[PDB]
Amino acid sequence: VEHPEFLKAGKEPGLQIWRVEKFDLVPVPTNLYGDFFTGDAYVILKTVQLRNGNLQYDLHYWLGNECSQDESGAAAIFTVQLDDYLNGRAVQHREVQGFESATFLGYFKSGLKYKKGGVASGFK
Amino acid sequence: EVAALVVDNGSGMCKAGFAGDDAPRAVFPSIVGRPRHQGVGQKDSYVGDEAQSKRGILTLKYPIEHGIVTNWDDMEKIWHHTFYNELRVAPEEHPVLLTEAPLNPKANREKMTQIMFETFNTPAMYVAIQAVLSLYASGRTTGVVLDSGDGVTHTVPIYEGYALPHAILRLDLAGRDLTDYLMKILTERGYSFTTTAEREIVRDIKEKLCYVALDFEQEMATAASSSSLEKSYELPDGQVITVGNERFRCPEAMFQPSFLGMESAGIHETSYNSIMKCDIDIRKDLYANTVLSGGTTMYPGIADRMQKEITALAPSTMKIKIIAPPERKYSVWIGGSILASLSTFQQMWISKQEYDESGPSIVHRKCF
Ligand SMILES: Nc1ncnc2c1ncn2[C@@H]1O[C@H](COP(=O)(O)OP(=O)(O)OP(=O)(O)O)[C@@H](O)[C@H]1O
Ligand SMILES: [Ca+2]
Ligand SMILES: [Mg+2]
Repeated sequence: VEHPEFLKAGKEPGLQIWRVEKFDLVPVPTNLYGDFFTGDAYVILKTVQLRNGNLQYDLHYWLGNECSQDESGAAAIFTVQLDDYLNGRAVQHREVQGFESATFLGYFKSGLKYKKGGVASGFK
Repeated sequence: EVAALVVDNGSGMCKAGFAGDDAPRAVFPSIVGRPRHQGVGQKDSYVGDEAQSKRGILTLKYPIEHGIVTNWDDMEKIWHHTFYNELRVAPEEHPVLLTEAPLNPKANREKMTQIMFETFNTPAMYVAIQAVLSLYASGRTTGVVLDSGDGVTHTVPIYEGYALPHAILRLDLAGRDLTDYLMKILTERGYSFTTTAEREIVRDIKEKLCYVALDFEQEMATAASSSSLEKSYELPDGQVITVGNERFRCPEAMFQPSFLGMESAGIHETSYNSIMKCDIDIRKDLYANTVLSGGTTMYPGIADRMQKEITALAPSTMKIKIIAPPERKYSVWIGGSILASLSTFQQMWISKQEYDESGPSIVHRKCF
């Protein structure tokens, strides 16, 4: 994959969040990290530095209760593609609104928030 | 810009459409009809619905058996018809995503590729496993997909986006077998459904009145004592018949293959068996993400029954979750439509240049 966002992904320790927008992976502005639209699906990459030098990866695809089939389907596929791009070093996690893992919730020191709305489905 | 096509070649029904659409535009029988005799029924052959309607003067052939293409001459006919008559496109203008059955023979993958590039001159193409497309359509990268259509039934464990071939299993019983079984048990009431139009009535009864019992032996007793479970079905003329325990006995065959004389394990056991062939460390995930796909998984009550059956086989600790989307008859196609629509899919396609460089063997390195 030659996606600009893939080139940026997992370069250094930290948290990266993208939102699925009409079949594409769009970065979420850092100022909006933790504020999830329930009508959308997102892909979150948590890069953790390893003592050996190489980075640890955990990919989480978060699914809003009202996101459409194309959004959740795209989020799952982008997750597989990013894992593949990162030489299969990422552990993938499906995070459903209201049932997110403690690990994921923990990425947001302030506590994550849900907000109704989002972008429309990319079908038809 | 450019629009990709998505074609799911089923043993029974072909689903075709455009990537980005939420449903296929053409859904038709996977049949090629040629002149019955050799005399004077106009064209050289027919495909799909037209073939089925003109069956009086044609001999129908089914190129796809158990999800595997067994006649390439007839498959080309089906593809030609799909492009020019069903989708109304010039194939040379569109990348084409085709689906395949789990464990599709290596030689068949190459042949499918050769035909697309050499016969239809597609600028690009891709082959995806049906089960995996259904998992993606459900928004998951890990799970076990139970795909039951017209050919055979497959249980396909998938981990982080990829199927685990060693754990793929199968029950050689599917839709047609159940229609045939319903046809049979209905005769035991005193009904005769032997013609094509009659088999169609039976198939409709199967699709509209059948259901999976949570507790079969108890459903049986309920029926042997009351007319509570009985329905009535109005035939095309006006003749009315009454369907009784055949409603749940027909799909019961999926759980009890012995009903069809098979010594095979039912779908719940096959699912459990597939999960047990996988690394212990991923089994929890599989149990919680058992996804149903295909027309033959459309029976009401099937998910509740699968949950109950798999729960009895797995440790009481394991959380069992059966996912049965209402749109599962088209899950494979929808998965394909989403995949081919992604901005990141451009480099995934096998291009004309690549085919020209390596030949059909390119499919084993681009589509795995
Ligand atoms: N509501 C329904 N209830 C039960 N069976 C149904 C229902 N709708 C369709 N079917 C059955 O599903 C079958 C067709 O399914 P499907 O389209 O998934 O198969 P296919 O793609 O052609 O087969 P395969 O994947 O084996 O190649 C037929 O036997 C049909 O009668
Ligand atoms: Ca949305
Ligand atoms: Mg199918």
